[PDB]
Amino acid sequence: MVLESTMVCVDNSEYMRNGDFLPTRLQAQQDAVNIVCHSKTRSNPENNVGLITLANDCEVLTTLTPDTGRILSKLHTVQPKGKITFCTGIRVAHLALKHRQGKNHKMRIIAFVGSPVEDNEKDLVKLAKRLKKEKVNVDIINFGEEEVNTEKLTAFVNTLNGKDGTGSHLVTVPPGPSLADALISSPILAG
Amino acid sequence: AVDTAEQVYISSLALLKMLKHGRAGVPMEVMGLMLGEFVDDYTVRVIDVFAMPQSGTGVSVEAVDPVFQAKMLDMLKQTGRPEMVVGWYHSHPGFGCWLSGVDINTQQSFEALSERAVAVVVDPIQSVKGKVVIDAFRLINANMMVLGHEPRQTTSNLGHLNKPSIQALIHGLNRHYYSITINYRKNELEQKMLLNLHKKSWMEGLTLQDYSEHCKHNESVVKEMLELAKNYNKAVEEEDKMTPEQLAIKNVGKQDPKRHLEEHVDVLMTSNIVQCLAAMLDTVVFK
Amino acid sequence: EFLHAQEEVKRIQSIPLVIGQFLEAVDQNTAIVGSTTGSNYYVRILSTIDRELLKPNASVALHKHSNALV
Amino acid sequence: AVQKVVVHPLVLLSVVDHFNRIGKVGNQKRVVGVLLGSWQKKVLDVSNSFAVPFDEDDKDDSVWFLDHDYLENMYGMFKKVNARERIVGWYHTGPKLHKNDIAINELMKRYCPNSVLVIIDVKPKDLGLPTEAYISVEEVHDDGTPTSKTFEHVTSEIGAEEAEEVGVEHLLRDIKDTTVGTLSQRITNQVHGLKGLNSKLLDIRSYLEKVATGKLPINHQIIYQLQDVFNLLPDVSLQEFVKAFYLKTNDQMVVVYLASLIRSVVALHNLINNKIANRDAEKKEG
Amino acid sequence: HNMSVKAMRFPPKSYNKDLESAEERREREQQDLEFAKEM
Amino acid sequence: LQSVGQIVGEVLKQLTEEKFIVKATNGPRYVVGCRRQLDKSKLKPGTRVALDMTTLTIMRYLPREVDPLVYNMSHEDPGNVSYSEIGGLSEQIRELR
Amino acid sequence: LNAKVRLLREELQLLQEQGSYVGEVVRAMDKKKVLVKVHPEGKFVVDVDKN
Repeated sequence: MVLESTMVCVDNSEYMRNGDFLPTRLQAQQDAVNIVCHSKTRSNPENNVGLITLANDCEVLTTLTPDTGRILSKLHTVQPKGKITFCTGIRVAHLALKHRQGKNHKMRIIAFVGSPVEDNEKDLVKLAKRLKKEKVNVDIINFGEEEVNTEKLTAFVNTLNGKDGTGSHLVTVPPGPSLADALISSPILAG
Repeated sequence: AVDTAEQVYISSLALLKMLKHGRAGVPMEVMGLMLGEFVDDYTVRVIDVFAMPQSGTGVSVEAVDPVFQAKMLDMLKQTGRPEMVVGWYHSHPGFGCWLSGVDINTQQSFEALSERAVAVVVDPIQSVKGKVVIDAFRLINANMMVLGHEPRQTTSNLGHLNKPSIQALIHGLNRHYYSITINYRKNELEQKMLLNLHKKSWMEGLTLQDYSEHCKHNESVVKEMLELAKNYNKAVEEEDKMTPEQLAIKNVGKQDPKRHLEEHVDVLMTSNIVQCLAAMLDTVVFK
Repeated sequence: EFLHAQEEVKRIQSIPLVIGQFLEAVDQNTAIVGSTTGSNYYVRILSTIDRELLKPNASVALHKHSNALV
Repeated sequence: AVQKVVVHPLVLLSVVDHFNRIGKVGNQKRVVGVLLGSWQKKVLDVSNSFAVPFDEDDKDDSVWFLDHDYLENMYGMFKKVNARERIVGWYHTGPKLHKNDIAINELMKRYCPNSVLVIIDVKPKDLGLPTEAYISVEEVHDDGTPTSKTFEHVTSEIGAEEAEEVGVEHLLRDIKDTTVGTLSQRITNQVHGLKGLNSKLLDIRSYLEKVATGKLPINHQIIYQLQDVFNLLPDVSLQEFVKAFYLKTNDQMVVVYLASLIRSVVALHNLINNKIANRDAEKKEG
Repeated sequence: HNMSVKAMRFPPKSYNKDLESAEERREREQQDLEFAKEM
Repeated sequence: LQSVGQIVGEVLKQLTEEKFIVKATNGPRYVVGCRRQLDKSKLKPGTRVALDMTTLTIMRYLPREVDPLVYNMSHEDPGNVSYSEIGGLSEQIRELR
Repeated sequence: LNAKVRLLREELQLLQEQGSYVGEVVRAMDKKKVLVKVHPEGKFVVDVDKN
C-alpha cells in the first residue's frame, strides 16, 4: 500500500517523430501514456500525475493533479519539434517533485527516449548519485531509434538503483512495428 | 475555571486586513474568520485573517459554507501557514461593540467545535488617526449562573483597566457574555519598513521653484498685510472703552487682525528663508 | 503629547449629523440653537471650531444624540 | 504606456511576512508573488497580493519551476470576494535583478499584456524607497539583433488610503516628526538630497573604476550620457549672472525685514496687555 | 522679540487653582448612567 | 421575511467626496455618506434617493414620482362615442379640431 | 501646559450629555414652584434648583 506521485516526461524531438513503427511514434507515446496512467490510477485512487516535455528547453504542461482528462487533452495538442536536453529535464522534474502537496507520498519519474542523446559520463554519474541522495527512483522507456547499446543508460543502472534493490528498471527498445504498449505492459508491473 | 487575565495578541497585518475589509463594505456587516494558535491558556495569538464570500441583499451572513473554508485551509498550507482557525470577526459600522441576538447563536457553533474561541468586533468609521475601536468577547451560559456562581475567577487587578461604555451595558454584555483585553505585537523589522510612507526623493529637496510666481505671491501677501495693519489701530483704541466681561463675546462674528496677521508673517518668513537657502547652497553644489 | 491629544476629539463627527440654524451665543462655548426638528435647545459648543465663522443666521451641524454644536 | 505606479503599505507588509514565513523553513534566496491592482489613465495602483510556490536552482540560471494551477485557482478564488481587482504583474524580493526575470516575465505575460515587475528590498539600510518598478520593451541598435528584450524603469511611490492611513498612524506610536515648519522643510529636503547625490556619484565612480583596468566591456551609451552630463554644468563666474543674483537676493530680504518688525510690535503689545491685566490682581486679595 | 518673551511670565504668581468641572457631579453622572442602564 | 425597508428622500448637494446633504419627505435634513460601489455621476441636485433606516447612507437613486391621483386621472374612459352620434354643431367641432 | 492637556481630554469626555430646553415662564408659585410653557408642548409646572 504505497501512495505514489508520478511525473511523466514526454519527448517530441525531430528524431522521435520518425515513423518506423506502423503509426507515428507520437501515437505510440499517446497510447503508452494512456495505459500506464490508467494502470497507475487503478494502482491507488488518490495518486496524482504530472507532465513535462523534452525540447530544446524543457517545460511543464500540468502540475501534479489526480485528474486524467486534462493530461490527455494537453498532450494531444503537442507538436513534434526540438532537441533533447535530458539532464535539465530531469533536474526540473526533480524540482517539480519538491513543493509537492503529497509530502507523505512516494516519488516516481517515468521517462521516454526516442532520439539520440549527447550525455556526459561524469555529468550523468554525478546526477545519478545525487538523485540517489534524495531517495529518487527513475524508470526509463527507450524505443524507436535507440541509443547505442543503451550504454549511457547502462551506466545509470550501474549507478542508480539496481544494486542492493529493485527500485529502478529499464525497458529495451521494441524493434517491431507492432504496438509496443502491449509489450511494455509486463515490465511496468515487474519493474 | 476561566480567569480575567486572558490576553489576545493581534499582529499588524491582521489588523490592517480586517480594517480595510470592514471599511470597504460600510453599509452592511461583513464577516470573516481568523487563524492562529493557543500557546497556553492565558494568551491567544492570531497571525492572519481572510474574508469570505457573502450573500447580498441583507446585513447578515450565515458562516456555514464548508467548501470555501476547506479549500482555503488546504491551499494556504502549500506555502507555509500550518495554523488553524481560532475564531471569527465582523464589523459594526458606527454602532459600537456588542453581540446582537443572532450573534450568540452564530458563535455557539464555534464554541461547540472548540470551547475556547473568541469573537472580534471592529468599528471602521468611528476611528480616526489612532484609537481604533476593536473589542473581543466570549459567551457564557445561564445554568452556571443559576448555581449562584460567576465566571471569570479573578486572580489579579490587570483585567479591569478599561471601564465599558454605556451602550455595551445597554445591550447584553455582562449578563450574556464577557469582554477580554487586547494587545498588539510589534517588532522592529515591520515597524522600520512601515515608516517609509510620504518620504520623498532627493530631487524634491533641491528644486528651487520658479522665480516668477514667488514675487506674485509676495505681492499678494503684502497687500492684505497692509489692510490688516490699517485695521489694527481701530481695535487697539477701543480695547478698554467697554467692560471686559463682554469683551470676548464682541469677537464672535467679525475677524480680528491680531490673530489673522501672525499666520501671514509666519508663512512669508518661512517661504523667503527656505527659497534663499536652497539657491544659496545650489550655487556651489553644481560647478 | 498635546499635539496628539488635540486630534482625538474628532470622534463625534462621522455619521451623527443634523442641520440646524444658529440663534444666539449667551457666552463662550455655550449657545442656543434651533434644529430643523421644530424645537430649540441650549447646548454646548465644541472647543476647536473657529468662533469667527458663527454669524447670526449661519447653518451648523449638530450631534444626533447629545445634540451638541459640532 | 505607464507613467507612475503607486504602492500601498499592505503589499509591503504581505511581502515582509511572506519572506519571513518561507525563509524560516530553509535557506532560500528569492521569492516570487503576483500583484493585484487597478488602472486609471496612465497611473497604476497596487492594492494586495498573494504568494505562489516557486523554485530556482543556484547551479544554473536556466532551470526554475513555477505553478500554473495554483495561480489560476487562487485568482479565481479571490475573484469571488472582490471583482474590482485584477492581475497586473509580479514581485520578487531579490536585492538585484537576475537573469531569469525575462523568462518569468515572458511566462506570465499571458495573463496581462502589460505586466510590471516590482522589486522590494526586505532589509533596507538607507533612506531611499524600497520599491523599484520595471517594464519590458524591445530595443533596437545598429548590429547584433533587430530587437532585444530590455527592462526600463518607471517612477514609483508609496500611497495611502484612509483606512490604511489610520492603521499605519496607530502603528507608528513611537516615531513622529518633532516640528512642521522650516525644520521639516530643510532637513527632509536638502541634506537628504546631498546624501543621495553623493551616493549616485559614488556608484558611477565605481562603474568607471571597473573600466580601463578590469573587465573592460567598453559601452558607448554610458559615455555619451557622461559627456552630456559634463557639458551641462553652468558657469557662475559670469558678470550678468552675479548681478541678477544680487538683485534678487536684495529684493527678497526686505520682506523678512518687514515681518520681523511686525513680530516685534506684536510682542510689545502682548507684554503690555499681560502686565496691565495682571497688575490689577494683587489688591483684590486685600 | 526674544527679550520681550523673556520678560513675559514674571508678574503671574500663585495660580495653583486648577478645577476641571466639579467635585460631586461625577456621582450624579454615574447614578444617572446606572439608572438609564437599568431601564 | 429577512429584509427591511428604506427611507426615501431628496438630495440637495454634496459637501465633499464622501459627504452629501439630503432631505427626507418630511422636514429634517441630514449630512450622510454614500455606498462605495454606487456611481456618483448620477447624483445631481433634485433627484430622489433611498437611505438606510439605521445609518442613513445613500443606497440607490430612483426616478421621479407619479401621484396616484394623477395615475387615476390619466386613463378613465370606457365610453366609445364617435362623431356620428353628435349632430347640429358641425362648425364648432371643426373650430375646436 | 499639563492643565491645558487634561482639560482637553475631559472636554472630549463631557460632550455626550443631553441638551436642555428653553422656555418661557408665566408666573411663579409657593414653596419653590414655577409654571413654564415651551412652545412644542403644553404647560409644565416645575421646581427650581438650589442656586
